[PDB]
Parts: sequence; C-alpha cells; structure tokens
Amino acid sequence: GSIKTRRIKVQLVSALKKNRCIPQWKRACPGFKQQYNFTKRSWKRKTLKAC
Amino acid sequence: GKVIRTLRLQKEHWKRKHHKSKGIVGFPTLKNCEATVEKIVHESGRPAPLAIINYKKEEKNTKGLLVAIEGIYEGQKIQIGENASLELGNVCPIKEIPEGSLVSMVEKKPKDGGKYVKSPGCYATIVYHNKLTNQTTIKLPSGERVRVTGESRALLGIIAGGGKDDKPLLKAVNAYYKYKTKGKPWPRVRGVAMNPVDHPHGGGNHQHVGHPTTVSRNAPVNGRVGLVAARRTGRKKGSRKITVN
Amino acid sequence: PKLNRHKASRLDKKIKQKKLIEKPLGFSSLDIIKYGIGHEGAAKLIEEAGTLTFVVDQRADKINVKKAFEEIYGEKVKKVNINNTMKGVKKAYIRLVELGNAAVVATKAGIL
Amino acid sequence: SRKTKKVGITGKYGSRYGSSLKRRAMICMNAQSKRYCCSFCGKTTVKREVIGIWSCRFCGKKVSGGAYVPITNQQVEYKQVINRMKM
Amino acid sequence: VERQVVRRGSTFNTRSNKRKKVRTPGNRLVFQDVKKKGKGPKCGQCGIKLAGVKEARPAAFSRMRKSCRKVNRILGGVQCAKCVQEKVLDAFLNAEEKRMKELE
RNA sequence: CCUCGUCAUUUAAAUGGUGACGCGCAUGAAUGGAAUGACGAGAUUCCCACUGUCCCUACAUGUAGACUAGCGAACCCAUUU
RNA sequence: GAGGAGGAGAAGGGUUUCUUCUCAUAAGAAGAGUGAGCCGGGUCUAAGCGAGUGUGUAGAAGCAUGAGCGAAGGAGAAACAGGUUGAUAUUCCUGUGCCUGUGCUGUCGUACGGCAACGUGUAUUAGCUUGUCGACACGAACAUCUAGACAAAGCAGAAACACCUUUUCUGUUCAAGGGGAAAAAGACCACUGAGACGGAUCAUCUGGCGACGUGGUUUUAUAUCUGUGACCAGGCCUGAGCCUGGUUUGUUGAGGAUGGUCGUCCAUGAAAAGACAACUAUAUGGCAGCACAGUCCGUACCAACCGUAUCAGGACUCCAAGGUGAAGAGCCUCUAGUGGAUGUUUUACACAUGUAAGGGAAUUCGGCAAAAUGGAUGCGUAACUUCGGGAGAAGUAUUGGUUCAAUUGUGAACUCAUUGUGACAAGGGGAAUCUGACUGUUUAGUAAAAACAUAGCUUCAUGAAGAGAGAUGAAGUGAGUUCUGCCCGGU
RNA sequence: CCUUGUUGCUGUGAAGGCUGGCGAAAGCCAGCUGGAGGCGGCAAGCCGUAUUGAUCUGCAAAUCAUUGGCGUAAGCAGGGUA
Ligand SMILES: [Zn+2]
Ligand SMILES: [Zn+2]
Repeated sequence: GSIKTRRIKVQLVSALKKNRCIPQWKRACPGFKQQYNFTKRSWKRKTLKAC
Repeated sequence: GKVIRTLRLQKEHWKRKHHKSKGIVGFPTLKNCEATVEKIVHESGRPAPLAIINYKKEEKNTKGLLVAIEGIYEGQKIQIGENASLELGNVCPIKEIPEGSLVSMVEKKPKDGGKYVKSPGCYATIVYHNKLTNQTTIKLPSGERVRVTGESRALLGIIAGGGKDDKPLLKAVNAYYKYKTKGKPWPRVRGVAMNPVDHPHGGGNHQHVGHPTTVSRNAPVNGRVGLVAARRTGRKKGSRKITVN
Repeated sequence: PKLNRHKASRLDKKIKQKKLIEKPLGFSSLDIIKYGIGHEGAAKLIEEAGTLTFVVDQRADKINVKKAFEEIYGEKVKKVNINNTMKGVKKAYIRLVELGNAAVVATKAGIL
Repeated sequence: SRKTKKVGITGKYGSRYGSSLKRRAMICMNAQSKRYCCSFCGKTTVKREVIGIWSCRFCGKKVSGGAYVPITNQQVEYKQVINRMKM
Repeated sequence: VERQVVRRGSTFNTRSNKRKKVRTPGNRLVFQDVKKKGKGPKCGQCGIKLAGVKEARPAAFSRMRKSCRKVNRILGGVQCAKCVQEKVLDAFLNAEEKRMKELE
C-alpha cells in the first residue's frame, strides 16, 4: 500500500532494477555462452518477501 | 496425566492486577495528627468504600487511605493518635476504649497500619483489659479470641456497605460481574464430568467419585482435591466451644 | 540500547570519530549537484513556472542544495522541493526569486 | 402505580426465576430506589451513587452508608452507645 | 444526490474523526473536518462552571486574551462568588474567637 | 429376565399409546426422591384442517443431455474374452 | 437498483499505472511517471517487555531493582477554495490565510468603572503552593441546528404531438479566515416577602438554606454580511472572442451535530506529555508595517489480496435518490457502472419448477417432501399456574374503486363477469405422556442432545496477606414448592 | 488484560405519577401518563436443524439451494499484550 517504511522502499527499488533480460549486444561476443537470464521474475508467479 | 486446574491458576500470570488501585491502605505513622477527609471513593475490586485523608508531615501536605466506617462525610476533621477523643471515626490507642465497645481496622502490633476487621458490615468486640500485662482481648468476627498489646491503634465504628448479601443474584450475568475480578474459576466445571487425565474424579460409565473425598493434609499437591483434612462431615450438630480471654 | 530499528527513517546510526588526516574539501558544492534535466517534461516548467529540475547526491538536503546552486550558477533561490523516485534517484526542483532568469541560466549551462 | 397484587417491582422478570427468591430481592430493590432525608439541609433529596456511598442532590454532601439503605440497624443502635460515652 | 469520499486520514469513526458536509463555490458537496468541543473551568469547591470565562480546547484557549480566562476578584477563575464570600467570612470569624480566647 | 405380564379405554382389527395393579431378575431419597407452571430445530401417541405420499399415473415449461464447429483430459490395463 | 455488479481508504501485493511498437498476447520490449512548516511517521504514556547492576548457576534458567522501549484507528501548534498533466496534487500554479520563532522602523503604556452579578483594557520573565483543562459506561425520551427531499411562481434550454396537454425533464452556486444577531436552554445578582398553598415538565418535580413578580449579569449554536470574483447554463460567431441570466415563497426533515433532564449496576466506566488561573517578587512591554526561517522519511496503481490459478470460498471500515409498505425487507425506476465454447426445435433417463377427475395417509420405520394458515381492524377467549403468565389461546367477521359527510372516532351511498393484505411480502391449530427449570455452550470436516454451564442449597480448611472471615481457596448437588428415614461393621 | 468500532422498524406494557368514583377507616375500582425486561415478530448480521436435496474426475482437500435457530445482548469484531 501507500504507507511504506524506508527499509521496505529500498528493497522494492533494488528488486525492480535487477529484473531485466540480457542486453542484445552481449549475444554477439565471442566468449559468451548464456541463453536467457534465469534470475528474471514475474509478480504473478513469485513473492519478494519484502512484507 | 496432566496438571490440574487448581495448580495452573496459582502461577504468576494469573495473580490479580493492581493497575486500577488507589494506593496501599493503612494508618499514618506519626504520634499525633489532625486530618481532613478529602474524598470518599469506590475502588474497582473492593465492595467497602475508601476515604482519602490529608495531613501535614513537616510543612508538607501528605495523603493516605483508610477503609470508610459508616457515618463519615466529605469535609470532616478527624483526630489520630494519642489524646484523640472518643468520637465516631477517630483513631485511638486500644487501652483508652471502654469494654463492650465495637472497633475496626485493629493493629496486631504497633505501627503495622491496621489489619483484622476490614470487610463490609464487620466489627470486633473489646472483651477484657489486663492492667498487669498491658494486654487486651478482642473477639474477631470468626469467633476467635486474640490478645493484643495496649499500644496498638484502632478505628471507632463499623465498616460501611453492610447488608450486601441479602439480595440474591438471580441470573448468570450477575454472577459474572461479581467474580470477574476474583481468582476463583467461574464458570466452575465439576471434576466428575472430566476425563481421568484431567482430574482425580474423572472417568467411568456413570458419574461418580469412586473413592472417598476426604484427603490427608500431607497428600501430594496435584491430587489434593476434595475435603482436605476434615475432622467430620455431614449436616449434623457439633459440640461446645472452649473459651478463655 | 540495542533494537532492530525497522521503523526508522535514517539508516545511519553511529557517531563518527575524528581522523589524523581529513579529506580535502569535504561534502561540498561540486559533490552535491550531478546534472540538470532537459526534456519535454522539464521544458514546460522553465517556460511556465520559473523552475529548474536537477539530480542530486543521496546525502544531500534542502539547505545544502540551496547553497550549492547559488555557488555554481549564481541566481537567488525562493524554494526547493525534493522527491525520491522509484529508479533510485533523488530529484530537486528549484524556483528562482525572479522568473525569466530560468531561461538564461538553463541556456548558459546547456541544459535546454 | 401499584397495578399488581403481589409481584411489585419484580414484575420486570416475567415468569423466570423462583417465586421465593423474587420476594427476597423485592425488599432490597424497593429500598434502593427511594429518596431519603438529608441530615444537613432537611430536604428529601438523598440517593445512592454506588454501594456504600449516598449523596444529596441539593447541597452535594456525600456520606458513608449501607448497601441498600443509608443507615443500617447496627448503626442506629451503636450511634446511641457513643452518645452515652460522651456523658 | 452526490456522495462523498474521505479526503485524508482514516475512515474509522473515532472521536478525533468528526466530519460535516459543505457546499463549495464550484457546486460540489464535500466532507470537511471538525475540531472537538471544549469544556471550561469548574469551581474547586462546588462543581459549578465558572461565570465570565470562555470554553475552548487548551491550545486555542492559550491564544485568546487574558480577559477570557479570568474575572477580576480575589480568586480569578478558580472559585465562584459564593465560595469566596464564605471563605472571607470564615477567616474573619475564626480570628475573632482566637482574639477572645487570648483576651479572656 | 420371564414378557407380546393381567384388567380397562383408544381401532373393523393394537408386539403401539394412555389409565389402573405390584414380593420390584436388578425402584428409592443432595450417589438426591416426588407432584406442577413458563420455555425447547429434544423423544413419543391421537384428533381436526390439508394435500400426486398413495390408488395410478398423465400433460406442459427452463437447463443439461443426443447430432454439429473450435478446444481437449484421467482412472484403469498378464490379456487371446 | 444507494446494506450496488457505484465511488473511496486500511492490511496484503509491488510497477501490475501512462505512451509507443510487436504478437509472443492475463506475452513481451523500450522509454516516462510519485514535489508538503499546516496530511501521516519521527513525541506521550496503556496493558506489558527489558540492557546493566545484585543474588544464583559448571555454564544457563529463575528471582529483586531498573536506563531504554511500547498505539500510521487512544492524547497530540497551525489551510482552504478555483485552476493545470498522458500519468501527481488539500504537496505544483493563482488568490486569500494561519502557527512557532528571529530582526528592523515607527507608534503608544506604567490604570480605572459597577450596590452587585461582573465589565474596560491584545501585556514581562521567574518561583513556591492550591485548584482546573487534557480526561472518558451503557440505555430512553424531549428540544434546537445542518445535509437531504418535496410543492408552488419567474426565466433559459431540452423531450413528446395520427389525436390531447401552460403535460413532462434539467438548472437556479458561495470554502477556510474575518465580523456577527434575535432565539432556546441553564447558572447567578439587586429589590420584594409567599402556604393545609402557589409554580412548573412529554415524564420526574420545586420554594423561608427565599416562591411568583419587576430590572439586570454571564455561558453555549446558527442565520446574515465580507471573502476584492471564481464557477455553471444558454445564444452569436469561430481554426477568437463577445453577449445574457444565475430570481421569490412555502412544507418536511438525518442513518450527522449539540443541549439540559431521567433510568440501571454486590459492574461506577485509562494514564502521561503538554497547558492555564490565583498568590509572591520583578519590569523598556503591547500594536502596526516590512523582512527572514521551518531539516529527515512516506505520497503511482488495485476488480492485481489468501487459498498450487483468470478459483461461486474467506477478508477491517466510510458516503448514500424517488414510488409502494410500519420498515437502508421484497418488487419497479433516476445518477454511476456492466456481459460471450457455434449452430441445431432438439428421443429416452435426469435436475430445477407448474397443474390435475373421484377418493383423502389406504403410502412409509415414521405425514419425509409438499399443500393448507398468513397483514391490519373488531367481536370473543379454557384447564392449570410460582398470580407475573397461559394468550396472537381456541373460535368468528370485515378489507377494491368512486362521490360525499365528519375531523381522528370514523360513518353513509353509488359501482364491477369469477372479487379486493388481488403481484411482492406474509403463524397451521388443538388434546396428552417421558425428559431437562429458563436465555446461554459444545465434538472447525458424520452426534446440538436428555450432555456442559447457570441461579439456589450443603459440606470442608484457615487469623496467613499488596487480600483480612458479608474474606480467601477446595469439593458435591442443580431455579422455585414439598420432603430428605436407618447403618461407623470394612475402607 | 489494554485501546477501539458496531442497535434500524414494530408488539406487549412492570416501578413511579395525575384525575374521577366507593368507603367510618384501612385501602378497593375505572380512564389516562410513564417506558422496565440475558421478554415476543422481523431487518443488517452471526450461526448450522431438515431435505439423509444438488455436487462427489467438484466452483470448493467442507462449497451451493430452499428450509430453519438467535438477533436492546453470560451478542459479534480489528489492532496491541500475556
Ligand atoms: Zn442536603
Ligand atoms: Zn463554588
């Protein structure tokens, strides 16, 4: 909801910046072997436990 | 089995709370005082009313609590200690009060603040003064006779609020309000209606105790239920009391 | 006294010691300001309300921002409002004592 | 007033609780609700605030008393004994 | 008929949350807040409310003029005219008995 | 227990109900005994009203079901029946 | 269908919100978006928790005292209208304000009046002490105010017209701050001097401790005015600006606010921070202008929450129109909001429902299920009973529309093709027996009961208390009425 | 245990009060006023008697329909604490 503590807000801000795919240029690099970022999440499928 | 109801209710988190209390009840310590009665008040757990008193100790005003005797009023001046007059509601040394008189809030030893008679409607009777030993015999409301030294103080009158037990509580809710502040279990479920894990009277295909209900004084605590160390039982007449002053 | 401090608004706690050598200039005007923001959202504010918008260091407060602007850019300030955004950036909005000067300072500084 | 032959103030309870118990309660219930005479001002304006405390609606004096009546039987007698001690 | 929302705070209808309905120049019906009522001084002897003094809440009372908070007599607010008449007489009459008991 | 005890009343007809009787396998007095009022989604018998419960079944309505487009599983299984 | 499938907050979720593009779609990718001295947190204290210290333990636990902590719905200085974005707004912009402090310049101050009830005067710090405010249960009736809703007249625009109609619909606005009545309800002051008697309430009641009367003093709302104009409706033109209105009266009325009364209780219904008055000393203090200051954290959105989900379940609160009727009941409408596995007339057996000749429980363990009765007004009401009840006992009759009398009691006439609480809503009743006195409670998920509880009755132990025999604990029986015989051999 | 929220419409008509009549008294009989109660019929709600109804590869690891019980109170509920 609208009321939040400072500690809860920083957790949300960090959880929101980490939630991104692999940038499209990295895929062209000779040494790079990852397909998809397995740390990506959806609000419909997991809980953060920020509480 | 498990621990019985009687033990659980004696643990510390079940003791009566004091948050609504007015203060500790008892006489001032000084040899002589003149006091004024400031207010007469009800205290949440107690049926007898309390009186707030005001008296000087050095230059400063100080406050105390007495149990109210019947017939005081707000604004009355009262006299405490040696050289007080025999007037209703004064406090005096016991040796000054004549035989056959009725007293309340009696000290068992000097400067204890007053114990003995403190419940609504009660009083004690002065039955004898011994001029050699300086003892006095008082008859307590249980019928017991006890000896106290002449230097102890006492309040002249009967405790306010008498007659309260005349009116029956006809309903369950009326009993609820009376026991809400006491330590006894209400409502009280009978032991014969429990299972044998919960109470020594539990179990069986008919509701019965099955063993005698009179138990020893030295029996172990988690089974000491029923009539503890009874001398006799039943509705028959007893015997003559033996009496000395 | 030790407590978990979960309801607190300031995340720092400890009082700070002296040191044998101290850092040259300290928390100072050129650490406080990061950049002015110039886009279609900001442009309206310069044109209508005489206010600039800036990104500022997390450690900064209203009094410090007021001083730093008057030191770097030179116009006098009426008000400062502050906003912690969902992207982890502290924004400051500064209104100038005379309007019109907002378009002068913005253009000199290359914000606009 | 007095529209009932026997039941008096206890008519509020209908047919519930026993007959014998109601006629004990009745004595106390009639006594509680009355106004009584003030010792200080003579008027009939004294009523009960709470058990043991009685109060005058004109002059404001408060006095200790019984649970259902201002002066109890033991008090009416004992008050006299004290007056004799003063002689 | 237009219906309202709570603009600020909580919906939970406690003593600190009284509201009234008001019509604005723009022809809207809106809720607006209400401050609690104040009780003024009662006499220290008898419980009667003192004449000549205003009733307000502690913060608002302190911002009024001193004349709103007293009467010009021996006890300002504090006590009523009858109780001071009694006090003045009592102190006089007691001193006269002491005078007599000293002279006799 | 014997037992569907005997006598009366209720029905055309009563292993039922109510009233009587009592050597009661093995009733009974705060392990509480006995007679009523008001109040039970408590257990039991009868009468009046009422009816597809029944004699004895018939017709009609909505929604599923049969057939059709799109989508699309599971229990179970030595199997030749 | 206003106890909404409407509009908003809390707990919980965390970008789900806005724009663009692509299908990959309850799918992705890239950007953008939350602004405060006056709203809430950071303060105070409840029940309570506790570092350290003392005592104890192999170390612990525990016990005594006690810094600090403990409520986003208890106490708690000061703000409101109207505008603006794709997305924020009592936070931004315009206007008018307020609280707490700081500094400059002017301008005044060092006291009086009334028999009194008390008034005039915007007034400094500091301290004892005494008191007040903060600061408080439930229930009932009666006043007064404000939202709201009606009805007439005026104007502006709409709807409807084969016929009829001045028929019908929508509008007619005024914030915080400043100034301010009459009224009603209570206190009190001066004169006066009252009864087998006057005054007064819906109801209690009230007076020589001073009635009625005649003149005053004070406490508590609201209407009205200002708030410098905003905002709305309509017309003319238009890639813009002008012009015209926003006027009067009556009835009712809270599910909000306030006031003084009355009732109930073996139940009498928080603290503290922070304030104020009197008394005593001490005095360069009041007001007007102008200027300066007020840090830190939260602020988007939810039909998106918990149940493995896009789940008929669960989940704390606020606002609330017209008719019918006793009634935020059911039924019907205005404001605001809403919807998809496709076609086919589709047997039998189902699941939700209707109706039935003659008979009327013959059915079945058993009237299980269904039918019948139903609101208001009147007449008339038994055994038994703790005299309160039983009791709506039972049993019977009336009820629509129209046009009149009469004024709360109701009467009378005329009229209709099955009759009238016409739909919706809405008791079946009596005679007996067993059992528990009554309202209440229980096996969340096969048992709601005769079981548990309960008021009352009886027994037992104690003079120890932060409690003191009308007390504090332990057992048994189960309201009331009427009784409660005999046995101490065994344990 | 501490701090809070939540009662709308109706029936019956106790205590107390005022008039009129009857009586030598004591105190009896009418009509009106007043509004008590773990008191009656209902609403919002809280619950769980029957159909041994529907469902039993469920909408659901306890739900749905009609029918029922209480509803001015030993009633229901949020947060803090034990
Ligand atoms: Zn008096
Ligand atoms: Zn006074």
